[PDB]
Amino acid sequence: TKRKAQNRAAQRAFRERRAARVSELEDQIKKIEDDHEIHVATFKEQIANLSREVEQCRTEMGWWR
Amino acid sequence: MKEQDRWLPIANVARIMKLALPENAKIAKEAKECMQECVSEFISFITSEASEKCQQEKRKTVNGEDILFAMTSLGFENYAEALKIYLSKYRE
Amino acid sequence: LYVNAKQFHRILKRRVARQKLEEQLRLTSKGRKPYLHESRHNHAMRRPRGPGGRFL
Amino acid sequence: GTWANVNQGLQGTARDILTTYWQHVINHLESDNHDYKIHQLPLARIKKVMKADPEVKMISAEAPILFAKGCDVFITELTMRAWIHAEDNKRRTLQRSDIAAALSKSDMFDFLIDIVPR
Amino acid sequence: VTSKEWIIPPRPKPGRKPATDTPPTKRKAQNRAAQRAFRERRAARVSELEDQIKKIEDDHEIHVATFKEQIANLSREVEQCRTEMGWWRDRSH
DNA sequence: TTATTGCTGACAATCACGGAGGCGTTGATTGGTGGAT
DNA sequence: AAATCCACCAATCAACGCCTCCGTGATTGTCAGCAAT
Ligand SMILES: [Cl-]
Repeated sequence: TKRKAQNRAAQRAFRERRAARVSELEDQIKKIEDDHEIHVATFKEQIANLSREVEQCRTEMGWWR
Repeated sequence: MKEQDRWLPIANVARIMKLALPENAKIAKEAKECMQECVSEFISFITSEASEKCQQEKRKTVNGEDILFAMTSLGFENYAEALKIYLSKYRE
Repeated sequence: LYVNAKQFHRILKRRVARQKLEEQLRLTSKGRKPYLHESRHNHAMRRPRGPGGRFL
Repeated sequence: GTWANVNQGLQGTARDILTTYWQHVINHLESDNHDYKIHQLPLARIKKVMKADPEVKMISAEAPILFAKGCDVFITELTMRAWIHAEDNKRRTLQRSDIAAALSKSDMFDFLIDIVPR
Repeated sequence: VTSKEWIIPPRPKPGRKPATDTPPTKRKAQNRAAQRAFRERRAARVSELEDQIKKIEDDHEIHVATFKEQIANLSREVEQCRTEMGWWRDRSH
């Protein structure tokens, strides 16, 4: 019948909606992982810049000592 | 869509107010109309937050949990935790 | 004078929606009408009144 | 703050009155069997108010039912809050100003600022 | 105020009625069971990936909190070392 | 090949829910007078 | 003195609630192949 065909195309659309989302999630994990890999390298440099800033001030204090 | 679809019936809101107060008290036509606008906004305010969250998850339907979540997001905890009780007795 | 930071976002989102919908309604006037429906406004006058304005 | 919003901007006897209402609202919701057909505010109009936003498309049967109860309480809470101002200024007539006064008390009614700026 | 800890039960899951009738032949029993495992296994992985999303989301938030703590401490160390050095300097003079 | 279980589509069958579309039937809408505040 | 304005009434009819048909999802079942072991 015509109703039966309305189910086929509706499921073919449902199966495409799952195929898109599983690909979308797999891509979203790769994006997040790259963004997160940038943030962890950013802070490590900021820690090193602050750590280096201490060594300057700390070696200056020992100079008076 | 009609013009007054954005509001609720004045008589209904006015009836709820009458009950909230003692029998000797009276309410101003101005106040009735004010309350009407406030309670009508209360719905539209919450619904807008629930809707924008729905359009992130890509869900066309708006269910009770989206309303309860929208209320705790906008700082209506007492309302959200109170209507959890009404939804939980409905769902079963 | 500080407004709730939780609500703030939505108050702005609504302020837009209130304005756009009001322009679509073309009800630039904030004033409410004296009555709504003709037939009920007509019937309100039709009905038999009393000495104190009460309907019979 | 789950029960922080119950008593905001209120002091002394005013808090106690509102708290007793919420505890009654809870008790009625917890115990009494609810006819989900019976409502003060009609469900049709609550759905229309919601659907007035073109952003909204489809709505569940639940959301209107939750708003109906959620509104009946919301009104009753404000109307009571507002009565304290009238009773404080020796008035037996609730005025737009008496509501406006109650709304300012709590930072919960910050969304209504556009509705009654006063 | 006082209120019991209520729990929202989940809305009834849509779908076809799960066949209660046992299959009469082992060849169709091993088939449905293996196809039940096909739908069980695939539908679970998309939920496990939504969990994998939150695992990285939460394992990064605690890392962010730890790095934003570690720099604030090493930010005070500089300001401490800066003024303390100031005190030893002008006392030498 | 033959023997054996998994997996893999592809279509079909239930089941739930949301809408819109009439069709009963209800209760919201509405204004003048008194007299308080 | 000044003013306003809200509670009284309940009868028509807009519209509220309700059921049916139509449309779109979900979830499951099964037949007929593949796919390694
Ligand atoms: Cl009820």
